[PDB]
Amino acid sequence: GAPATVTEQGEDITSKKDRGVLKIVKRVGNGEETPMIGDKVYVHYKGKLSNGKKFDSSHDRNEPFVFSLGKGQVIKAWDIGVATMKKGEIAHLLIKPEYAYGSAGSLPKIPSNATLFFEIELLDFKGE
Ligand SMILES: COc1cc2cc(OC)c1OCCn1cc(nn1)CCCOC(=O)[C@@H]1CCCCN1C(=O)[C@H]2C1CCCCC1
Repeated sequence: GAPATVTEQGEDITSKKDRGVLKIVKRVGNGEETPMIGDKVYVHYKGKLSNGKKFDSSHDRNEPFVFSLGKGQVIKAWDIGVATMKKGEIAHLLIKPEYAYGSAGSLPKIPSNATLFFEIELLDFKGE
């Protein structure tokens, strides 16, 4: 499935090159600009435990998910991964627990040492 393909073909986008955040561009976006720390970002996404076992979607609320990049308002993997994306891009991320919820997890929703998968569409980003 999509997670296993990311394992297979995904680029390591971590500074430490620890495969903690793996990325595949599924649909190439447009323009050269990728967002800066502080930018307001708008995405659609689907997320799940690599298991399959909890599934979450912005499309379940039929409205974009909005956050400020690089303030830890989202897990580390999003701050890293969304920063790499161009407007219109769809990316798959596969994320080791160190870049998500860690040994602690976020119980009961997310267990200890969970790997996460996301499909993210970067809709827009604007200056703060
Ligand atoms: C850990 O608590 C949640 C995680 C996720 C979804 C949750 O509810 C929809 C959720 O409940 C609390 C409410 N909340 C928080 C956030 N969004 N909603 C953004 C910040 C924390 O989330 C994140 O940083 C990441 C990236 C941005 C989208 C949400 N997300 C998640 O981790 C989802 C996970 C994804 C894996 C399957 C379960 C939900």
